[PDB]
Amino acid sequence: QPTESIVRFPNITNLCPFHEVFNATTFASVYAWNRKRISNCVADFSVIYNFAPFFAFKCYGVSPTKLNDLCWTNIYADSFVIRGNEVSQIAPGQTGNIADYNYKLPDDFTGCVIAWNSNKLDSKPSGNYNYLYRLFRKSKLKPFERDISTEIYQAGNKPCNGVAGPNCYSPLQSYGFRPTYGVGHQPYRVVVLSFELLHAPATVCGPKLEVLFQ
Amino acid sequence: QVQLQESGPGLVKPSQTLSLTCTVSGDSISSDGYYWSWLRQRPGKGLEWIGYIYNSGSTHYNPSLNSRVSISIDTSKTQFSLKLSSVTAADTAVYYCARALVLITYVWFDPWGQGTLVTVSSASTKGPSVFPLAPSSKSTSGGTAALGCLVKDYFPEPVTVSWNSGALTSGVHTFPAVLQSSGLYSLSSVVTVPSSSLGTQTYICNVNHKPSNTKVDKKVEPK
Amino acid sequence: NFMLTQPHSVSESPGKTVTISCTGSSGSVASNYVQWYQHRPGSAPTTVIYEDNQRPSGVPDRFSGSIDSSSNSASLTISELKPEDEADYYCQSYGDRNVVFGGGTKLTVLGQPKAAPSVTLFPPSSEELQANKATLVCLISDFYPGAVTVAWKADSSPVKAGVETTTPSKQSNNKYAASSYLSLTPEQWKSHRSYSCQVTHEGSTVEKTVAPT
Ligand SMILES: *[C@@H]1O[C@H](CO[C@@H]2O[C@@H](C)[C@@H](O)[C@@H](O)[C@@H]2O)[C@@H](O[C@@H]2O[C@H](CO)[C@@H](O[C@@H]3O[C@H](CO)[C@@H](O)[C@H](O)[C@@H]3O)[C@H](O)[C@H]2NC(C)=O)[C@H](O)[C@H]1NC(C)=O
Ligand SMILES: *[C@@H]1O[C@H](CO)[C@@H](O)[C@H](O)[C@H]1NC(C)=O
Ligand SMILES: *[C@H]1O[C@H](CO)[C@H](O)[C@H](O)[C@H]1NC(C)=O
Ligand SMILES: [Cl-]
Repeated sequence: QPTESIVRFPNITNLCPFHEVFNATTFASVYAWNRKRISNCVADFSVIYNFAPFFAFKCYGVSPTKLNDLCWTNIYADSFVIRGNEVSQIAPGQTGNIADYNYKLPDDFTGCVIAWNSNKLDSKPSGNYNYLYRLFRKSKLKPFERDISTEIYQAGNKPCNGVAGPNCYSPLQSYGFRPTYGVGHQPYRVVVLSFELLHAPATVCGPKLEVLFQ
Repeated sequence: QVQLQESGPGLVKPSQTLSLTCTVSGDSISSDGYYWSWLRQRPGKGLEWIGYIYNSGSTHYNPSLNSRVSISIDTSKTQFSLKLSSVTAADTAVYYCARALVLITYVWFDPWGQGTLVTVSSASTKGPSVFPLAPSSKSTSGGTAALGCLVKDYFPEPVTVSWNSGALTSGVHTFPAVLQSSGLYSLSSVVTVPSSSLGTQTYICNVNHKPSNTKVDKKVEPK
Repeated sequence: NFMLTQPHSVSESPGKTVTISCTGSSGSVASNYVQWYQHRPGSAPTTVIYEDNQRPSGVPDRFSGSIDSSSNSASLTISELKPEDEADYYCQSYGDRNVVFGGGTKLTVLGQPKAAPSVTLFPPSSEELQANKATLVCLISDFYPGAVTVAWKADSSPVKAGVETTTPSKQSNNKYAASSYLSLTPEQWKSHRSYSCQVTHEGSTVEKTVAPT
């Protein structure tokens, strides 16, 4: 009664461009996290094996053991930079400033989260202030929501009239990454992969597809 | 199911190169997500990863061995091999091959070979001398009798002992070897058999010492 | 770098539950998947748990893996414990660009019933005599616990020279075995009335005798 169609399956030598996501010259600030659609390709993770000294890799809602057998309509790669001690928040069901105000994974999340330390790239001894996160918001984010407003936050009771000051903060904090910090305050690059299967022909398959051609 | 089988020399002279090979059956090596791995277990130690290779030809090896390790895939795609150079006694070990599922930091080894023991030593191989251990019905449940093989004066471990080319398995018991002051090993293998058959059935033990390429097939005659 | 540490040994009685932990240092074990391997002496190692807590088909639900980030540990837990559960168990994961194994834990299932030994004694074969050697073979099996004493006699006198005896080691059935070899010259073998292998276990003694021709 339904169908299963291979009309949009990929050429088996056409590997998903994961490496290009991972060796980007610069990553996004987490408040303005960046998303990349991956499709019409084979999701062979050998292309980023040992690409960096990875810190964490965990999947949610799908088992990594089954991944190479699986097919998807799309993969979404979100990438940003956060503090060492905030990585635990890039997972379902977390709270804290990153999970509440910057990047919120849903409870039914299906995908994986890869993180690595990038001190030697993202921290000047002068201090790299280019990386920011959102410290203040009136409310928590919805799953996969993005917020890039630079409206002055009214902490207290008196309106701020768009001018910062006592109880009126700019809502973005910088990390000021300097190489001498504790790992908790060092920069970690993060990539979140979303695996999507709508009711349509798939366009991404794991490398197990490759065996049929022998 | 995929099945893995090591094979290679029992004995390697110190500072030469260890070469092993894994034969893969029921499957072949390809760019399908799986890596192909060597590990090892040194005596009294635990499991230790060596390295693995993906069909793209990318390799990754243990840092503490990386200089001396080199893994490769045979163009038949049914074998891969390990080379480990400048070995010393500290490389004496049981070497295992395995299939590895590898994604970022997730590596899961499965299935494993049974392992092949590699001994680094300046001594030379000696084959065994095999002697019959002739029937005694003086010790066993009843209509039953024990007979056996004495596998004497060989080096290095291991020896393999089957009975009647593997057709005989119920009752077989191969005892741990003794290590003589000489530096050679000896062990015994015994099988329990029905005494009514002792006249009409031939019992042969098949001793294989792969390190010396020695096979002995000894007929154990009722004395 | 990232290391995983297990206790060297753990033991428990059959039917109870035993836990084997695997504790990280220079790293967070909850950050990367942990596997558990079972390894029985003489056998391929196999998998009891992958991906922190998944069970391959065929592994009973008595095995279960868990992760505890608060104490930076991983745990394998075995319930309804059986004597066949005796093995080394290893945890393994990854960290700092390297595969990482714990050192392994030997599991010992206690409360096993005492079992008396079987002794078989073989005399020198005629062919070994023709090669100017003489070995008497004493095979001891199926005893528990794994402690035996073996003593040899020529006629009635103790023989201490030319004896090689193994220390007991577990068989596939979870009882212990050992063997003892006495080396004579063919002239000694031929010149005594008999030789005797005497095995002692838990205060009891078995003695078997053999004689030329
Ligand atoms: C699977 O691959 C084929 C072709 O593969 C080709 O060869 C490989 C070795 C690589 O070098 C590939 O980069 C390369 O494309 C894909 O089919 C191709 O599709 C395009 C259209 O999208 C075709 O282009 C046409 O070319 C004529 C020539 O004048 C133009 O005038 C047309 O307007 C038109 O654009 C191209 O010819 C075609 N190639 C073949 C051999 O059929 C295919 O898309 C790909 N599969 C998937 C799922 O992506
Ligand atoms: C990122 O990936 C590829 C490597 O093949 C290349 O196009 C690009 O130069 C790389 N970037 C850097 C900074 O090396
Ligand atoms: C199956 O094929 C039909 C065409 O008749 C449609 O594309 C339909 O949406 C397909 N369904 C899936 C799940 O791929
Ligand atoms: Cl004496």
